[PDB]
Amino acid sequence: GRMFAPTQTWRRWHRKIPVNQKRYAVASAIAASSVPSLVLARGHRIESVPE
Amino acid sequence: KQPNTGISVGLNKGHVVTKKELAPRPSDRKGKTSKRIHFVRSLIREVAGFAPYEKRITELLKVGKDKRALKVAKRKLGTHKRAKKKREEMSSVLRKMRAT
Amino acid sequence: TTRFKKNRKKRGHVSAGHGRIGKHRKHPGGRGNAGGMHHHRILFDKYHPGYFGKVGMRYFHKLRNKFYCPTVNIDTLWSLVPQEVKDKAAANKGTAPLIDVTQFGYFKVLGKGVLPTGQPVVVKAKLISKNAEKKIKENGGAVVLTA
Amino acid sequence: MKHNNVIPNGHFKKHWQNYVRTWFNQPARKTRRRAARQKKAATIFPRPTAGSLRPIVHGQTLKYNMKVRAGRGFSLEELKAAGIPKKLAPTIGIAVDHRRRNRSLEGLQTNVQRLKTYKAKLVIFPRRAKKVKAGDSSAEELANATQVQGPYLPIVRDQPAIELVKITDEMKSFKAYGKLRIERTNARHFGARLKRAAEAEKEE
RNA sequence: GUGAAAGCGUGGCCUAACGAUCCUUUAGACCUUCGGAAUUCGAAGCUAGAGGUGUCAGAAAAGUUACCACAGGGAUAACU
RNA sequence: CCCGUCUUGAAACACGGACCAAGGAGUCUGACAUGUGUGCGAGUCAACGGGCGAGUAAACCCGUAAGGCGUAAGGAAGCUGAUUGGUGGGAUCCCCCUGAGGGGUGCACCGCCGACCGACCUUGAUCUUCUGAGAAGGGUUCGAGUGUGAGCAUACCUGUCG
RNA sequence: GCGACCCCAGGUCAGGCGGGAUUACCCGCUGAGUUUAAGCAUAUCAAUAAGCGGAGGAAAAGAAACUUACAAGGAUUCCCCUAGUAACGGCGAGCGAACCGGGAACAGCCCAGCCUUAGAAUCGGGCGGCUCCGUCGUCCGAAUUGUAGUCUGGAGAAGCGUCCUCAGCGGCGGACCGGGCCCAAGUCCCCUGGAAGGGGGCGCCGGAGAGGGUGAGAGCCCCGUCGUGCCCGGACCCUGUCGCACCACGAGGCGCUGUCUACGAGUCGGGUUGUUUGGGAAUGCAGCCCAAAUCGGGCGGUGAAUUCCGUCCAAGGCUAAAU
Ligand SMILES: [K+]
Ligand SMILES: [K+]
Ligand SMILES: [K+]
Ligand SMILES: [K+]
Ligand SMILES: [K+]
Ligand SMILES: [K+]
Ligand SMILES: [K+]
Ligand SMILES: [K+]
Ligand SMILES: [K+]
Ligand SMILES: [K+]
Ligand SMILES: [K+]
Ligand SMILES: [K+]
Ligand SMILES: [K+]
Ligand SMILES: [K+]
Ligand SMILES: [K+]
Ligand SMILES: [Mg+2]
Ligand SMILES: [Mg+2]
Ligand SMILES: [Mg+2]
Ligand SMILES: [Mg+2]
Ligand SMILES: [Mg+2]
Ligand SMILES: [Mg+2]
Ligand SMILES: [Mg+2]
Ligand SMILES: [Mg+2]
Ligand SMILES: [Mg+2]
Ligand SMILES: [Mg+2]
Ligand SMILES: [Mg+2]
Ligand SMILES: [Mg+2]
Ligand SMILES: [Mg+2]
Ligand SMILES: [Mg+2]
Ligand SMILES: [Mg+2]
Ligand SMILES: [Mg+2]
Ligand SMILES: [Mg+2]
Ligand SMILES: [Mg+2]
Ligand SMILES: [Mg+2]
Ligand SMILES: [Mg+2]
Ligand SMILES: [Mg+2]
Ligand SMILES: [Mg+2]
Ligand SMILES: [Mg+2]
Ligand SMILES: [Mg+2]
Ligand SMILES: [Mg+2]
Ligand SMILES: [Mg+2]
Ligand SMILES: [Mg+2]
Ligand SMILES: [Mg+2]
Ligand SMILES: [Mg+2]
Ligand SMILES: [Mg+2]
Ligand SMILES: [Mg+2]
Ligand SMILES: [Mg+2]
Ligand SMILES: [Mg+2]
Ligand SMILES: [Mg+2]
Ligand SMILES: [Mg+2]
Ligand SMILES: [Mg+2]
Ligand SMILES: [Mg+2]
Ligand SMILES: [Mg+2]
Ligand SMILES: [Mg+2]
Ligand SMILES: [Mg+2]
Ligand SMILES: [Mg+2]
Ligand SMILES: [Mg+2]
Ligand SMILES: [Mg+2]
Ligand SMILES: [Mg+2]
Ligand SMILES: [Mg+2]
Ligand SMILES: [Mg+2]
Ligand SMILES: [Mg+2]
Ligand SMILES: [Mg+2]
Ligand SMILES: [Mg+2]
Repeated sequence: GRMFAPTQTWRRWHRKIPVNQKRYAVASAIAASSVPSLVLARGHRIESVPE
Repeated sequence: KQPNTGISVGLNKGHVVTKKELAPRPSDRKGKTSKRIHFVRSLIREVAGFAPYEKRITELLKVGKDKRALKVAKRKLGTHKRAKKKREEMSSVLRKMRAT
Repeated sequence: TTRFKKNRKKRGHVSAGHGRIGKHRKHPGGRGNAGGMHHHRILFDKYHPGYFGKVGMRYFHKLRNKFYCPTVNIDTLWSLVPQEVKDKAAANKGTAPLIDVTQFGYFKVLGKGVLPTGQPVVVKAKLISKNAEKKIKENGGAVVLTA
Repeated sequence: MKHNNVIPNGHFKKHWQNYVRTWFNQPARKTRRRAARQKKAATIFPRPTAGSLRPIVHGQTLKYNMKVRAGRGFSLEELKAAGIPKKLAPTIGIAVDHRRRNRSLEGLQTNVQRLKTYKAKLVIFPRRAKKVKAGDSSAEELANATQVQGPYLPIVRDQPAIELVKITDEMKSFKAYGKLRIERTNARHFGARLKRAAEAEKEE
């Protein structure tokens, strides 16, 4: 038979987050990369990194 | 059609600008034909004559029923503008016919 | 987000939150705006007064550009001047800045609020209210008309 | 229908699902149009990629008459004033619009200067290699004969700076609101006043 | 209006005797609009009434089926 | 006493159900609304498109008088368009005093009453191009108004509607 | 009776054209009801499904009888916006465009009519030759009830002089599209196992750690993958360069000139009927009736007369791109 509520291509796939929020997210990520505790917490092996 | 006063309201309103006459165009003489075309149409009128309703209009103009002649013209042609132009044409034909 | 939809919390509860007695039938009150005068009369009168009927004159082929008339108030006029020009205004009291509101996308000047104290301004606009002109004049300014 | 809500007016009673236009090809359309422009630029090299020169025209209606934009093509009157025959203009990157009228001197003069500026920085290669004819350049075909990308005579706004004037007693006494009310009144009574004046002539 | 006057009178001594939208029609305002600009007709608006919905919060509406059909109802007849 | 179900009432002499496996029902989308999270804020939004770019359907950049919503309302319309708060309670803080105390401070919110803009009505010194201007002075009228903005984008639940 | 022309007939006459198929998109016609309105008839579903036709890689549309009322825009198409707006609607349910503005693309043109009359200057067919998508010669036809040139309103004809512009093919290369071929590094040692492609050890390639195959998780066993190099072909378009040729008689451009200055009819328009549209004293379309004009005609979203103003030039035709 026919499935319930058949999936349609015009589902709203995409999202447009405001540009200023996207820039906010990038800046936070860049700042987090300079914190060794956060970099280690994400699973990176930076035990021999000079700085 | 005076130059604009420079105010946004009132008569002759609008932004101040130096107006100039539009350059002449060939289409300005639309509705005018050559002398030959007038000659051809005049000759064909003699050969063809007048239509039955045109004969009715001129008969009314002979008895002086100008108002009724115009109403017949409007019923036939359709518009008042064309009806009164047609009546004047019939009057011109009759005017120079009684003088001959 | 399907996992937050409350129907998921209602799995295993038979009626899916729509009751055993009343049930969830197709259109038990008609579709859309049906019965606006008959069985939804109270709803329309209580929440939508004026809904039914006709008022005013028709306007065939009404173009909105003819009616374009953005307005700016007196209190907002000073904010249009650039900051560097504001300093010049306070540096020489003999002259006054010329604020052409049309250059900032405004046609008419309304008269809400007050102008900066001790600062004459020459306002250039298509239209102006009488209160706006009075406030400009009493501050030492003047009004010029344009189009 | 229930509660206090805006009256719904969804236009979804036809077979709308058969007329849905998706935009999943939007990135592909951008790619295809960019490729077409890139291909066109090489075809017309060294002619500018911006295309033909367009005139400056005013926006239409009261809402947009304060701005200027690119029009279709230069009017015949503008071309004649600039001394460029209309049949030659399209062959040297000048758009021609035989329909546009010129109601004012300012509009005519603005585009005439635009044409002269364009001709100042226009390099025309000869039709045949060696022999050089009128209108062609000489020694400039190699110096600065490059394909210009983007606009070369942009149509932009030049907002005037705030000017500080001296307030004269004449301007202080001017009654702007009174002027507007008087002008409005004279406009809507123009017909009635002209009527009685004509009727007075009949009596007199 | 009435009474000398206080005062009384916004229908009937009090408790019933009546009617939306749209449309039509009338009254009123040296009123507004017909959007290229005018004049006069015509039309369209604004305010207050009238023409009615008695199933009276107001669809425009005759039967028959023993040839019958469907969704239901023990919310409801024909047994115990 | 047999579960499920409609029901005032089911173990019912009310209906479904012999048994097992697997499949099997509030979803997607448009509009709007309240609430909450986030960004910015009298602004906000990269949305058509362009410039590009992980050799790339992503990400990144672009709003020059673009546009949407907001920033001003009232009126059928012609049109006109906010003179910029008083008071009773009240959070917090400050001082005195150590009382269910007395002063200063008075945000948010609520009650009460003015003023301002507009429809309608009313009013008119003094002027004017005769129909407009407006010194003063208004109203048991009316408004989804003003009296130092709060919006815009976005995410999701719930609700109405197609 | 013999001839010319006209109309028609026959032909297995010589040489051509047409039918049918396909459905995603496209063009024309025809055309419902379920449904919604909590009933129902206008309405809505829908100018949709079904039905009947016709095309192409796109189709259709297209160079204003336009928008607008502004300081004006300027063929068509398409996107955003306009806007769920003006409007329409048992003004109920519902329905609903357009202009401006911002963008994608961009391209303009051809006829009919007065104008060879010292020459039908035009075209087809048969036959023949050549450098063969054509061209030349010759013959027979078409055509004066008009072929070719000139002209298309933006103009133009004619006259005058400024003395500006205009005449081909070929060789090579690039660009473009398609294909073919070669080309990196372990299968080293131990253990488990039917099998190592697994674990441990020791190495290597990497502009190639996409993917697949091979007896289990394989960059290095195999095909490929990355990046060059080499080779072959198709389009004849665009473009660079070289060689040869290069007659301005004529035509065009520019300037001036008294004069001339031809533009689509049972069509426009009007009445009426039906249908359709947001189009409302009537948006388009169609039937029937009436039936134009040439200093004129159409439009300017309320019917009508009068005075102006703005605007365009229908009743013939072609046309790439954005979709
Ligand atoms: K519920
Ligand atoms: K698509
Ligand atoms: K009833
Ligand atoms: K049950
Ligand atoms: K039962
Ligand atoms: K049972
Ligand atoms: K609600
Ligand atoms: K904005
Ligand atoms: K931009
Ligand atoms: K009113
Ligand atoms: K031949
Ligand atoms: K493998
Ligand atoms: K002609
Ligand atoms: K019609
Ligand atoms: K005209
Ligand atoms: Mg429960
Ligand atoms: Mg249930
Ligand atoms: Mg219910
Ligand atoms: Mg529902
Ligand atoms: Mg349906
Ligand atoms: Mg444009
Ligand atoms: Mg008395
Ligand atoms: Mg009574
Ligand atoms: Mg009544
Ligand atoms: Mg009425
Ligand atoms: Mg009009
Ligand atoms: Mg009742
Ligand atoms: Mg029956
Ligand atoms: Mg019972
Ligand atoms: Mg029971
Ligand atoms: Mg039970
Ligand atoms: Mg029992
Ligand atoms: Mg049952
Ligand atoms: Mg059973
Ligand atoms: Mg299962
Ligand atoms: Mg929110
Ligand atoms: Mg804007
Ligand atoms: Mg008023
Ligand atoms: Mg007031
Ligand atoms: Mg044969
Ligand atoms: Mg129904
Ligand atoms: Mg029903
Ligand atoms: Mg029914
Ligand atoms: Mg079909
Ligand atoms: Mg076919
Ligand atoms: Mg084909
Ligand atoms: Mg294409
Ligand atoms: Mg075509
Ligand atoms: Mg034309
Ligand atoms: Mg156009
Ligand atoms: Mg809106
Ligand atoms: Mg429809
Ligand atoms: Mg546009
Ligand atoms: Mg000829
Ligand atoms: Mg010539
Ligand atoms: Mg000539
Ligand atoms: Mg290999
Ligand atoms: Mg190893
Ligand atoms: Mg195995
Ligand atoms: Mg390669
Ligand atoms: Mg024509
Ligand atoms: Mg007709
Ligand atoms: Mg039909
Ligand atoms: Mg065509």
